Amino acid sequence: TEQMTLRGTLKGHNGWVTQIATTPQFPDMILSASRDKTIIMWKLTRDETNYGIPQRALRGHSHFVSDVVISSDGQFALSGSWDGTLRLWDLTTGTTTRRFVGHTKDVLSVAFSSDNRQIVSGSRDKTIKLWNTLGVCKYTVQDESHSEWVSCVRFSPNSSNPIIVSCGWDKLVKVWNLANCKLKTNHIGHTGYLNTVTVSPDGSLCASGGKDGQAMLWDLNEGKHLYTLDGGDIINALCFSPNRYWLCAATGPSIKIWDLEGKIIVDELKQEVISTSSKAEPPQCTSLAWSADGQTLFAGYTDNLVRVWQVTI
Amino acid sequence: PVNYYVDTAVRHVLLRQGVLGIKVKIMLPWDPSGKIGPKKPLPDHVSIVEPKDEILPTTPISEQK
Repeated sequence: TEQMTLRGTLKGHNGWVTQIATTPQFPDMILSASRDKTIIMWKLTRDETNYGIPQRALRGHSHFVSDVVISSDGQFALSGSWDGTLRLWDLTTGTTTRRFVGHTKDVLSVAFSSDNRQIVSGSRDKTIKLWNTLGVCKYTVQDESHSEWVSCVRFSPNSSNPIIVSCGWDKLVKVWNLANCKLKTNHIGHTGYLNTVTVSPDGSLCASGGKDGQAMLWDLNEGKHLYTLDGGDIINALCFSPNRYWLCAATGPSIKIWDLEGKIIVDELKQEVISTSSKAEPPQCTSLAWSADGQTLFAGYTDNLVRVWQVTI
Repeated sequence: PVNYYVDTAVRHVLLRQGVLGIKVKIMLPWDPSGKIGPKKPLPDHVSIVEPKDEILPTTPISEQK
């Protein structure tokens, strides 16, 4: 039966792992961000003595790098940072193409479109904003926006239509359609602020979570509240699987991998159980991302490590 | 704060027997706003200016716009 083994663990950070992402073009790369103010591009050897080595280290920020995302070609990479700026990397030696100037506060969330021509940003400005790849502002959203910090935005894969998700700490999830830039809907739910949201690879769903730590499911186009599940104390990051209908929820002491059909927990990932006391005996898990193979998944922790796992039958 | 939030004056006044010294020291009150003249923070104990809001009535629903 499909179950999990502890694969290995990476090392090479002085700051807490904030995000991880992986391009399906090169699954032999993997990319990471951290509060050591650098994004590290790795070189994955599949030896079990290690599991990878840092290849290069991209440098140049004056505050944390919150979120990071790959290009659809894997030849570019983009970052959002708490210095209020973004950078557009050339992941071959270094040498930033462009830095995006204009925010008054942190840039928390960021995402990179499928056509590689639209780039969004969530900010503690309380503004979602759109960005040309030339590094200028196609649009700015300041009407019908969140009344609190913007937690996470997403581009939605679709048949062709433009839809983007937005969720803030005002305990609401707003869906936006481009070329009118209007509220498609407002979804109400979750007591306490929202941390994260993520969209299905098919794109008709929004799995949302927050302080509540409950996983509520919404319909993108039907606009209906499907159901709610108790996901534990707090869920900081979510990521669907590419080759299954699972959903992997990142809670503090454990990662909870959920089968969706039927609705049940498959397993709970436990890491090293080393004796420590008392407020967070293991480090909290904060980010996670699947590989495109779907065999292996990765995790971000606050001990500066990325723990690897692998599915075993 | 002594440079901002107080003004001080000295004036000598004569009489038929010697001199008398007058001194007046007065403390400026503005902290909410305006002119703006003296700066908005409080001088001696620098206070934390604290607004308040706190409500929730949320329940799950979908409301289309």
